[PDB]
Amino acid sequence: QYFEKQQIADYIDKTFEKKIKEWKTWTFSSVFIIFLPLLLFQMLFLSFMFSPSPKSTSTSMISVILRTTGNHIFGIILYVIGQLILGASYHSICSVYRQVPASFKEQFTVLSIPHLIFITLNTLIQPLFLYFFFSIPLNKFSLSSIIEVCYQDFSETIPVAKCELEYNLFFYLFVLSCIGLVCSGLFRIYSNQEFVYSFPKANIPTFIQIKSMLYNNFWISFYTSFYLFFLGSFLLGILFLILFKTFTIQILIFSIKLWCFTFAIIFQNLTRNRLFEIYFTRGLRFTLETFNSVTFDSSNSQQQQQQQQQPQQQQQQQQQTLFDNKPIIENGSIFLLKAIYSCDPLIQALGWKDFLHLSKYSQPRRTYLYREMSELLDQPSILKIIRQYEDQINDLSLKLSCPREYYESLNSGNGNNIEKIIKKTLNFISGVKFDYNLYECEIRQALSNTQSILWSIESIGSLIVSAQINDDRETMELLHRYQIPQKFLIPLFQILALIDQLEKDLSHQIELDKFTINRDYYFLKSFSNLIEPPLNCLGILKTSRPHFRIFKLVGKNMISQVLETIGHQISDISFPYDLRTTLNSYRNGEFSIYQ
Amino acid sequence: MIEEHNCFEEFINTAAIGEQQVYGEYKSKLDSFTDESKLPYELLLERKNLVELKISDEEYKKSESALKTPNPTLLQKFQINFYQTIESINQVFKPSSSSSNQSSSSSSSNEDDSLQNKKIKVMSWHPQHRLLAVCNKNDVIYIYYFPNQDMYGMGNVRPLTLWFELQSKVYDIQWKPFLPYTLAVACENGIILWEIDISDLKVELKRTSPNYRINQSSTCANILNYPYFLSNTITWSSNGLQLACGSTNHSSILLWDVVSRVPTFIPRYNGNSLLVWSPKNDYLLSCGGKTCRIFDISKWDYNNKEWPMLTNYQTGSWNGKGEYLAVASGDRIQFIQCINRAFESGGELMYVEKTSTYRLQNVGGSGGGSSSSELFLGGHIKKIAWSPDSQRLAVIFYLNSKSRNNDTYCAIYKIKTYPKFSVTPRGFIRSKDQSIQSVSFVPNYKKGSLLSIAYNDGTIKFFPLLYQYKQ
Repeated sequence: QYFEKQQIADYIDKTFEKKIKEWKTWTFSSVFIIFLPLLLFQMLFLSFMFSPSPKSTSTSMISVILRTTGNHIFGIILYVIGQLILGASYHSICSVYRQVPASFKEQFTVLSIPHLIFITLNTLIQPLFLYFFFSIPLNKFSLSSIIEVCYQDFSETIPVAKCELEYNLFFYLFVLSCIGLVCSGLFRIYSNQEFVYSFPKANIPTFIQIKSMLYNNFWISFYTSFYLFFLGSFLLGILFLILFKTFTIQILIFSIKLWCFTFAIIFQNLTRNRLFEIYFTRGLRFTLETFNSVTFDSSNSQQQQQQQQQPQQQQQQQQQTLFDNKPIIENGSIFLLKAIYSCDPLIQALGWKDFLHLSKYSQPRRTYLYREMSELLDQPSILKIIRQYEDQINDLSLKLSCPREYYESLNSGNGNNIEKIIKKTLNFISGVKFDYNLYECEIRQALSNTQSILWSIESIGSLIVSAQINDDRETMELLHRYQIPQKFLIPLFQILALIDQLEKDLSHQIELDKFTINRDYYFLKSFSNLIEPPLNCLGILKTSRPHFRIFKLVGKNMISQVLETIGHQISDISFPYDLRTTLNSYRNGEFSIYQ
Repeated sequence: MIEEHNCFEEFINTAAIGEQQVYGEYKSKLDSFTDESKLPYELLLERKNLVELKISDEEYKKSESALKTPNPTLLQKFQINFYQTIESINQVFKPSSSSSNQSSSSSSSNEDDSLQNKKIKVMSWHPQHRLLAVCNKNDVIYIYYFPNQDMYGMGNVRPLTLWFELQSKVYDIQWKPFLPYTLAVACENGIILWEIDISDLKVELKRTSPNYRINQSSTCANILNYPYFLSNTITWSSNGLQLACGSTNHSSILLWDVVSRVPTFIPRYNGNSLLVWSPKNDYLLSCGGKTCRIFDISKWDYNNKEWPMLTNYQTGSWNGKGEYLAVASGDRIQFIQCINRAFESGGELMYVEKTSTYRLQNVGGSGGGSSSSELFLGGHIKKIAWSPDSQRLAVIFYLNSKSRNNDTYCAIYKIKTYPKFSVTPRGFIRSKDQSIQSVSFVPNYKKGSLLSIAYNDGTIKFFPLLYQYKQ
């Protein structure tokens, strides 16, 4: 039959979100397929390291492990279920879109229901993990806050067992260290935004990424567990010199177990969370192959011989798609276009991250999109992807050209002592003014999300340049005929002028404060080995200015890369008069990063 | 198989003897002269334009307010000494290398010292615009701007003089290919990025910039340090947004996002002794110990292919389209076609030229009292450079144990890449017993290729290679 132009669209919708939902659920599964073996190795290692040493019967290492774990199987199942639940409630708070708070109120009042579910599940499950680890060794722990101490009173001629009532030292140590685990884990996630996914800046294969992540998580867990452990044991040890005037060596032997258990819990949470980041920030590919394919993972051997029979294979494939009741899809680009036009910021960031793989490294996908313009089709997908970039420069511009006086009049038309204590204590502990301007916060809210726009800027310039580099002419005269160099440079000049303006306007608000000379506590940071891999490829940056450099150094580079390849074919006639001066500054190289 | 070519051995009979010099390539030759009054007019005119650049041996004498590091606290000096204690423990837990080979492992430490002790360390051109950055003995960098497309008038050009407290022991320097102006400088403190303004290079625009009333510059020294990675070599991406960094002591490439200032680590056993990115393409040369690799940057693999090398040193250059790669180590230059079908096979070998330690017999005419100086040439290669036009390769040597003048000569080859690949020597550039530190071509020269040569005495000199184009 025909299919209608709308039935073909409907088939492409019911294929596109299906393949995305299958990808989202497969990718979620792949994290646990890697995390559960790593967990089992750690639980086996801890079940060995905190077994008492066996007597000299030749019982194998495996038969000792099966006899410690065999008594604990239900607790191991509960522990794995808790690690699955804290993976699901972590994934339920993950984003690509960032939110900046304009004040210390929103950092707690904007926490939507999944964040409150994540907080409550951590507050309940991280103490239960610590209790299970204290339940593995044959030294019985107790959660009684009191113990009966039966000492033998040799003042009588029958030595009476005399039972007097001590407070359980190890219960108060356990409660204080449960609070230490929950508060440090939650503070880090909401202060560093370890739910906004950091996309890797290079296509390094996931086995090397995971090898790096496990090494970085090892040291970061080692020093964070060490500081919680030594600060807790030192403050609590001073309490024993005050109250009991005696230092019982059993405290040290409990403390050395406590550190190994807080270390394990911190490493397990960091390894779970950063495996989601690696697996969801992995570049997808949007082609007719990846969407129309059936996963038939078995026939690999027969590819070699078929090259010489092309037209009869095309006729047989047409007879096959009729038997499949599939429409043909002549537009090989449609699934990349639907990724770019996606109302899911993870799918759009992956769409632009595939348009960036097309534009630099995928010549046959480029030559397809180039010919999509010489086939004189009603609206070619290059111009449709340029529109979602024109749209996204306007969608950013209208949130930067918003006057300061709107925000400062909003501050004119809208507890207390505890909050002023908390702020003054946080500024002291953190090396941050938790003292805010709304205008500088929402310029940061706009700019700190721009990683889609930085990749569309990289990609359209890379695609234009990846016509001229082939010794090609057809694509170059098509690019000029559709005014594609102009449409890449006009909005990019205009929003760069706005950002060479707003860096000056906010410069007068940026005191070189003699403490913003950021000694970012190098004592604690380098007495730890917390040589942090620098926060998440834009964390919460402490000012607007580093975001202005991040936009300008992409834009001013991609302009130079187009003009130093094609800027002698572009006539200034094809620009607005206001941009003819701007075009010549950029053509002559007469520009820098900072005015 | 591909054979060992000695095409260098035929043309040794062109190497200017005694008080002769060779002043440039002319009508596809490198003929020799004692005197510049006897040059062809076409080359004499170019040599009246091409001013010799004498660099200063000076120290940048520290002023009062220069941005001194916040003198590391008693606890940061404890942290440095404590990490040096942990690393000296890790140098005991590193398996001790076979010191039986000291006689071929004391060279590189003295190659490093020889770099730091010279008047000129490193010189680096921008690949499109005529900017020459040069590092002196004292880690002062002089940047020369050259507006004139034929270099007329240059006799009073004052260089932009870049120095900073952490600019100490410079090892390597590369410009960012695309603008705005950015210079990467590898040092003992990591890497400096000078992010540079136009008004410190065009003094004319320093009348029209609004900062003129304040006289201040926006030229700023940013820093890409990762702790305990010493950058011994650096190269920028084919799109200007990333920097690939190499160390002789670390088994990794350190690859930076220069926009968001984030480091990434790519595993490289035997370390990095050389890095070179393809000037238009997603391909990186990495040499380390006695292997070279060519990486596909779309995947960060090298198809398991390791290219073998003769010495622990390597030098290399792509051509101006980045289709081909030259790599030299020992008596030899390997020429690889990277861009073909061959990239699935990790690039293919096309040619092997062989600079052995060959000999002249000086053809003694009847002046029967003159010293019969046995000249020897070629041997171990010190640097190669390919021209932007892809038609020339410039090659300099180390001192062979037969010849005192073996680094006073630059060997020039002509290359053709289509319809078949070939190399043909042309002769030897020499000035009168000045020994060479480094070589580079100059960007966007019309009349053929323009070669710049840096000498151990503090001079950079120019040698036009005038191409006989046809009408």
